[PDB]
Amino acid sequence: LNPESADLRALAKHLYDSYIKSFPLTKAKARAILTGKTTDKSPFVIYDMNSLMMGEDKISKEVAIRIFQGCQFRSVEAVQEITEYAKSIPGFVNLDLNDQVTLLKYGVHEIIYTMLASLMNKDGVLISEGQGFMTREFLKSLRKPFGDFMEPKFEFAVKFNALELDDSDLAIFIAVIILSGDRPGLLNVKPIEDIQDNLLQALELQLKLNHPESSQLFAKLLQKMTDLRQIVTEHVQLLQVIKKTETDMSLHPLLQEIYKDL
Ligand SMILES: CC(C)(c1cc(Br)c(O)c(Br)c1)c1cc(Br)c(OS(=O)(=O)O)c(Br)c1
Repeated sequence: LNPESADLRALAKHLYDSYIKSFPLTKAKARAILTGKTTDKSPFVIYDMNSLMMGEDKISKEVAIRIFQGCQFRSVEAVQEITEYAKSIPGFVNLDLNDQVTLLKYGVHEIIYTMLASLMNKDGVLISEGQGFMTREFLKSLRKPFGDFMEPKFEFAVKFNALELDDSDLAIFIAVIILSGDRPGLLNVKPIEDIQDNLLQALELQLKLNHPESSQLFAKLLQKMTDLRQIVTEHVQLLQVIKKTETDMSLHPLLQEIYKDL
């Protein structure tokens, strides 16, 4: 209702727009699939080995390793999407190239897991663009090293999902994440911090208007960044372990570039 906020709202609408355009599977779609809505169709459920083998009919000499390779390839694609989304954050392409690379390097994983929560409930996670649903227990039942990779994400998702954020909230939130001045090796932090200040102002107003009855959701939302960091650290530690165990296992280069010095 005033010039300043009017501009923030425009920023919010801009980001939501690019968000829809960049990410095929939104939380709205995911939620309609997971809760039995007639706007979307129900997923084939993978809860053990037979259903796994059956799912390939409906949707590396070891299922645990090919499930892992599946997630890594889906991550590579995710990076591509986030990158596409980042270019649309006003000011981002105008930054030093080196810093754009740096912002993406430390930003993608925190964003992947933020958005992964949209495809999860306490029982499992959507796969193959919402055509599949792989249960938590089946993932946990995977052999030593791989049985542990998905659990920390489920823990995060259940608490994050309690915030009850929709896509328009998330659009701004993942932009705040990308534009973090504290990232290691940033040449010029000042222009980055000015953009973030703007996003944070937009997120704050968005949360007020969207969740008026929700006290300190802004503060609560920002505190989730601690859990995100911890997820990423554990993940790369787990990967360090995999590389010694499976020397025949290959990590995508784009992913390996992102992992080193993390
Ligand atoms: C949710 C899951 C299992 C998934 C989702 C869709 Br959709 C699929 O099509 C498939 Br196959 C698998 C997944 C797991 C991880 Br671990 C991951 O990134 S990672 O954590 O950086 O490796 C990402 Br991205 C996605």
